[PDB]
Amino acid sequence: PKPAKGARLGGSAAHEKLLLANLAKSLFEHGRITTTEAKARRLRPVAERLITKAKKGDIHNRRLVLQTITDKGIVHTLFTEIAPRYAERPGGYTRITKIGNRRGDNAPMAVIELVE
Amino acid sequence: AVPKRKMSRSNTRHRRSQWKAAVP
Amino acid sequence: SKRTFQPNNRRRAKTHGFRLRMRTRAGRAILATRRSKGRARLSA
Amino acid sequence: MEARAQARYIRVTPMKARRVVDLIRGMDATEAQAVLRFAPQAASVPVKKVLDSAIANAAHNYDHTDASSLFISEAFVDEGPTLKRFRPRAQGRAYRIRKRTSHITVVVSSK
RNA sequence: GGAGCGGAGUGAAAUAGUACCUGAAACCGUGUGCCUACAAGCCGUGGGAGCGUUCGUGACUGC
RNA sequence: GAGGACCGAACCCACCAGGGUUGAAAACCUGGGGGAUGACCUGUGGUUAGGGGUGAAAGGCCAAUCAAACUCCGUGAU
RNA sequence: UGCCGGGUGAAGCAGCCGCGGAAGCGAGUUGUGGACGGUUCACGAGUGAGAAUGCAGGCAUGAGUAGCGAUACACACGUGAGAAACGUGUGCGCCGAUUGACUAAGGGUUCCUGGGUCAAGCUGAUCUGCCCAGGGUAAGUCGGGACCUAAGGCGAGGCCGACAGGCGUAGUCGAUGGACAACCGGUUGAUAUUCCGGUACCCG
RNA sequence: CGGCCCGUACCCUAAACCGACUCAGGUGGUCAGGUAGAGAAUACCGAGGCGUUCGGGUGAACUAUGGUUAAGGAACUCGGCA
RNA sequence: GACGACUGGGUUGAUAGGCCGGAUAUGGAAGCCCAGUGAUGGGUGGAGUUGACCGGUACUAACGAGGGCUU
Repeated sequence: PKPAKGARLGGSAAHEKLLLANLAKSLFEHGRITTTEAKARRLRPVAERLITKAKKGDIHNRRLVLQTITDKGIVHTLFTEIAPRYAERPGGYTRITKIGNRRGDNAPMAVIELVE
Repeated sequence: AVPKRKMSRSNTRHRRSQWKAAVP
Repeated sequence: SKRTFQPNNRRRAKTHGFRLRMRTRAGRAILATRRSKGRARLSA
Repeated sequence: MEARAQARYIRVTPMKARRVVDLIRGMDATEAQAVLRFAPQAASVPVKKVLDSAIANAAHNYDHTDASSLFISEAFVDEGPTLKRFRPRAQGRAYRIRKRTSHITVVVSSK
């Protein structure tokens, strides 16, 4: 996916990669997460690309997904539970919903979930 | 720098009017 | 850096202690003029 | 049908409290709750807690149960007893810090 | 949630509520009468139309 | 296998630069830098007191203060 | 000192209406206030402030501005009136001649349990090194004293010195040194070479 | 059979000590693992600990700490300061 | 484009993301087979990965008038 203009999430380019990789881990683990609006927007294209690779299903792509999600159990569910679900749907695998601002820092939050 | 004079009441209030919240 | 007060109870009782104040008559005046002024802690 | 409540010694600076109370002057009582509900400012919490006492007093004390013919007649924030504490800063000096408080009053009347 | 407050009660008196007799000024607000977005202002003073809950304000003009 | 020997961490120091300059700090931070078995660094306990101490000597240091410390008194000095 | 006022509302404060040539006045009036004042003739003075880079208290302007004190946290669930910060789990990153484990000096109850969120925390808080109550530190062998002395201190008599006082003998203190007998394992929320188990050691 | 008195909690390269502060400073001594390396340097890790003590975004100028620069190579400058 | 602001789109929709393709960039993926004692090399194959540039594709998200008077 296209890189971000301006400051990277989490204060560094290195933190950003691992931040977005682990958020994708959680999104595939639970199917829906609540997080900051900016983080949700960054995470959508990353997660959608990973689903695209899981659709293909071959061993090569399984390496490629493993470069981002180091967890073999999550990747198993991705290739064997999620990718079959989206076999027919051409893209737009994720849904982003805005919710109210967070208390404490007034950060705009949002829910990102896998489209059923 | 330092404020040269105590700001007159008119000038102070002209500005603080601009520090208002917006109706949601 | 290193400030000008390194506490040490031993060395603060051998310098400003009550025993030291009673040794020199010039020091017993200090003790007496603190008793008359009413201080609580009469010597360090 | 003037009924009112007020919270005294509410720990929020008067200007920060006025920022929110200046939104809720002269609107329907319920419509004002629906504005303080979705308001980013952190002062909107004590203010809405006082706006609910005013309506509760109107319903109970004066028997005006119907809380839909009410509008905010008066609402103002008064200064309160300031607390004073210090802050160590560069080169051994100290600058004062004032923790200001405020007295929030709200008045609901029948239309 | 509490704090606090609105009724109620005691009190002669509760803007005498243990932050408490009287409660000034600086300072901060709400409402209200007048003026104010072509104007150069030691912020007043003389002349002066207008508006208004003698009084309040003061378009314009001289110093 | 000697050395007031060589290179170099700890430790002691403060030559250069940038930052800081109502500082994170009433003297520090970052990167370089000097000594680093000796006239070295350091802990604990002693000791030298004001026209006096101490000083590989800058009028330096003597409790953030030194061409004569600080406190009280003469004192409401002039 | 003589004459007067006051719960029928004094002082003080805030206005209104009048008065004087000025400093000012009103035994006019209204509100607040709730117990002390007016006035003649004299008498006394801590008797009048706008300035001393004056002193003390309160409050403004700068301004909702600068700062919030050095590298990374994310997600799920839970408690909860309220959760970015509190607990649990997973992941990721950082220190690791130390961001680990001890000790002396110093601090003096900050340690553990329970309760709290008014004051403090440069935000927040249900959490705290904060507040309240209760509890917690076990030695014949560890460190020190009852053993020794160094630098040095005090010092019977004593010498010297107008007084104050200075020095010092015998002695007596003074560890940072010398002499001297215990190790392993377990346990509590908080203690362990101290309690418990096993096996030892020293003095009388 | 006896073997006395004091300390024994807790912090200790620090949020509990000295710096007025939960301060980028100072604080004597002991313990000291793996791989590479001569090493107690240095890189990543172990025993173990920390991520709490204001946050969320946003490609402005500008400042600071880092990084790379074609051709030339001190022509900069008081001086090759950096 | 500091924030306001300006410009386009908002299901009657290609505005952005995703998905298909291209162009670009690197430069010959993973698995398997062959050769070699081994480091390695050859084939499958201009392969695999791939952002901003380009074409398609709805899969995801799209308060404000009633005209004063005089000549």
